[PDB]
Amino acid sequence: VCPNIIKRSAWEARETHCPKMNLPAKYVIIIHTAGTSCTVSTDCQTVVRNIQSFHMDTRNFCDIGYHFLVGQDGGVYEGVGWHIQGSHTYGFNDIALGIAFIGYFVEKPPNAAALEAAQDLIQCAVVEGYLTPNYLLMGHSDVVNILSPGQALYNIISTWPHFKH
Ligand code: NI
Repeated sequence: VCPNIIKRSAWEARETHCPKMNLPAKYVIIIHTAGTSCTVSTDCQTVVRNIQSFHMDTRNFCDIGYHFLVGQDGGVYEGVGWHIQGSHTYGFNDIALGIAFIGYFVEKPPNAAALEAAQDLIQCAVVEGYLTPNYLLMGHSDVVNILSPGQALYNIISTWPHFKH
Protein backbone atom coordinates (compact mmCIF):
# COMPACT_ATOMS: atom_id res chain seq x y z
CA VAL A 1 0.00 0.00 0.00
CA CYS A 2 1.00 3.67 0.15
CA PRO A 3 4.02 4.42 2.33
CA ASN A 4 3.55 6.67 5.36
CA ILE A 5 3.29 10.12 3.70
CA ILE A 6 3.75 13.11 6.00
CA LYS A 7 0.96 15.65 5.49
CA ARG A 8 1.07 19.32 4.51
CA SER A 9 0.02 20.37 8.00
CA ALA A 10 3.10 18.52 9.30
CA TRP A 11 5.42 20.86 7.44
CA GLU A 12 3.19 23.86 8.21
CA ALA A 13 2.20 24.29 4.59
CA ARG A 14 0.62 27.57 3.62
CA GLU A 15 -3.02 26.75 2.88
CA THR A 16 -4.31 27.53 -0.61
CA HIS A 17 -7.13 26.83 -3.05
CA CYS A 18 -5.68 25.65 -6.34
CA PRO A 19 -6.97 24.11 -9.58
CA LYS A 20 -8.10 20.52 -9.18
CA MET A 21 -6.25 17.57 -10.65
CA ASN A 22 -8.15 15.28 -12.98
CA LEU A 23 -7.67 11.65 -11.94
CA PRO A 24 -6.57 9.20 -13.01
CA ALA A 25 -3.26 10.58 -14.21
CA LYS A 26 -1.66 9.02 -17.29
CA TYR A 27 1.98 9.67 -16.38
CA VAL A 28 4.51 9.83 -13.58
CA ILE A 29 7.38 12.30 -13.84
CA ILE A 30 10.50 11.87 -11.73
CA ILE A 31 11.99 15.17 -10.67
CA HIS A 32 14.71 16.32 -8.30
CA THR A 33 14.49 19.59 -6.37
CA ALA A 34 18.05 20.30 -7.53
CA GLY A 35 18.65 21.93 -4.16
CA THR A 36 19.93 20.74 -0.81
CA SER A 37 18.95 17.27 0.42
CA CYS A 38 17.68 16.17 3.87
CA THR A 39 18.22 13.13 6.08
CA VAL A 40 15.82 13.66 9.00
CA SER A 41 12.11 14.46 9.26
CA THR A 42 12.45 17.99 10.65
CA ASP A 43 15.04 19.03 8.02
CA CYS A 44 12.91 17.71 5.17
CA GLN A 45 9.85 19.52 6.53
CA THR A 46 11.84 22.74 6.48
CA VAL A 47 13.17 22.25 2.95
CA VAL A 48 9.68 21.40 1.65
CA ARG A 49 8.16 24.44 3.31
CA ASN A 50 10.84 26.69 1.82
CA ILE A 51 10.18 25.27 -1.63
CA GLN A 52 6.47 26.03 -1.32
CA SER A 53 7.27 29.63 -0.37
CA PHE A 54 9.73 29.98 -3.24
CA HIS A 55 7.28 28.52 -5.74
CA MET A 56 4.47 30.77 -4.52
CA ASP A 57 6.29 34.04 -3.88
CA THR A 58 8.95 34.30 -6.57
CA ARG A 59 7.70 31.81 -9.19
CA ASN A 60 4.04 32.79 -8.66
CA PHE A 61 2.81 29.18 -8.66
CA CYS A 62 -0.49 28.55 -6.88
CA ASP A 63 1.22 26.23 -4.40
CA ILE A 64 4.26 23.98 -4.24
CA GLY A 65 4.68 22.52 -7.73
CA TYR A 66 5.03 18.83 -6.88
CA HIS A 67 2.36 16.31 -5.94
CA PHE A 68 4.79 14.45 -3.66
CA LEU A 69 8.43 14.68 -2.57
CA VAL A 70 10.86 12.03 -1.26
CA GLY A 71 13.65 12.67 1.25
CA GLN A 72 16.88 10.85 2.12
CA ASP A 73 15.18 10.04 5.40
CA GLY A 74 13.25 7.64 3.20
CA GLY A 75 10.02 9.52 3.90
CA VAL A 76 7.33 10.58 1.46
CA TYR A 77 6.15 14.16 1.78
CA GLU A 78 2.79 15.41 0.55
CA GLY A 79 3.19 18.22 -1.98
CA VAL A 80 -0.19 19.42 -3.23
CA GLY A 81 -1.44 15.86 -2.83
CA TRP A 82 -3.25 13.56 -5.26
CA HIS A 83 -6.12 15.94 -5.98
CA ILE A 84 -4.48 19.23 -6.90
CA GLN A 85 -2.98 20.16 -10.25
CA GLY A 86 0.80 20.31 -10.41
CA SER A 87 3.14 23.12 -11.48
CA HIS A 88 6.16 21.00 -12.38
CA THR A 89 6.22 20.35 -16.12
CA TYR A 90 4.87 22.38 -19.02
CA GLY A 91 1.94 20.66 -20.70
CA PHE A 92 1.74 17.85 -18.16
CA ASN A 93 0.54 19.41 -14.92
CA ASP A 94 -3.04 18.17 -15.37
CA ILE A 95 -2.18 14.63 -16.48
CA ALA A 96 1.08 13.74 -14.72
CA LEU A 97 1.96 13.00 -11.11
CA GLY A 98 5.12 14.89 -10.31
CA ILE A 99 7.25 13.11 -7.74
CA ALA A 100 10.37 15.01 -6.66
CA PHE A 101 13.38 13.69 -4.78
CA ILE A 102 14.69 16.24 -2.32
CA GLY A 103 18.28 16.94 -3.33
CA TYR A 104 20.61 17.14 -6.33
CA PHE A 105 21.24 13.82 -8.08
CA VAL A 106 23.20 14.29 -11.31
CA GLU A 107 26.35 12.56 -10.01
CA LYS A 108 25.22 10.56 -6.96
CA PRO A 109 21.74 8.96 -6.72
CA PRO A 110 19.18 8.94 -3.83
CA ASN A 111 19.65 6.24 -1.17
CA ALA A 112 17.81 2.93 -1.36
CA ALA A 113 15.31 4.14 1.21
CA ALA A 114 14.24 7.11 -0.91
CA LEU A 115 14.05 5.03 -4.05
CA GLU A 116 11.99 2.32 -2.34
CA ALA A 117 9.53 4.87 -0.96
CA ALA A 118 8.99 6.24 -4.47
CA GLN A 119 8.20 2.87 -6.03
CA ASP A 120 5.89 1.92 -3.19
CA LEU A 121 4.09 5.24 -3.62
CA ILE A 122 3.93 4.68 -7.38
CA GLN A 123 2.61 1.19 -6.72
CA CYS A 124 -0.25 2.34 -4.54
CA ALA A 125 -1.01 5.08 -7.07
CA VAL A 126 -1.77 2.59 -9.82
CA VAL A 127 -3.40 0.14 -7.43
CA GLU A 128 -5.58 2.87 -5.85
CA GLY A 129 -6.56 4.24 -9.25
CA TYR A 130 -4.71 7.56 -9.04
CA LEU A 131 -2.85 6.38 -12.14
CA THR A 132 -4.17 4.55 -15.18
CA PRO A 133 -3.20 0.84 -15.30
CA ASN A 134 -1.21 1.58 -18.47
CA TYR A 135 0.39 4.79 -17.23
CA LEU A 136 3.81 5.85 -18.47
CA LEU A 137 6.83 6.71 -16.36
CA MET A 138 9.38 9.30 -17.45
CA GLY A 139 12.02 11.70 -16.25
CA HIS A 140 11.74 15.48 -16.19
CA SER A 141 14.42 15.89 -18.88
CA ASP A 142 12.50 13.64 -21.29
CA VAL A 143 9.71 16.18 -21.55
CA VAL A 144 11.40 19.56 -21.29
CA ASN A 145 14.86 21.03 -21.45
CA ILE A 146 15.78 20.75 -17.79
CA LEU A 147 18.59 19.50 -15.57
CA SER A 148 16.27 17.16 -13.69
CA PRO A 149 16.13 14.60 -12.25
CA GLY A 150 19.88 14.23 -12.68
CA GLN A 151 21.69 11.57 -14.77
CA ALA A 152 22.34 9.45 -11.69
CA LEU A 153 18.66 9.29 -10.72
CA TYR A 154 17.67 9.10 -14.39
CA ASN A 155 19.75 5.98 -14.95
CA ILE A 156 17.92 4.42 -12.00
CA ILE A 157 14.30 5.22 -12.84
CA SER A 158 15.04 4.30 -16.45
CA THR A 159 14.97 0.67 -15.23
CA TRP A 160 11.64 0.88 -13.40
CA PRO A 161 8.39 -0.51 -14.84
CA HIS A 162 6.42 1.39 -17.48
CA PHE A 163 9.38 3.65 -18.18
CA LYS A 164 8.92 5.10 -21.69
CA HIS A 165 11.88 3.13 -23.11
NI1 NI B 1 2.78 -0.62 -0.48
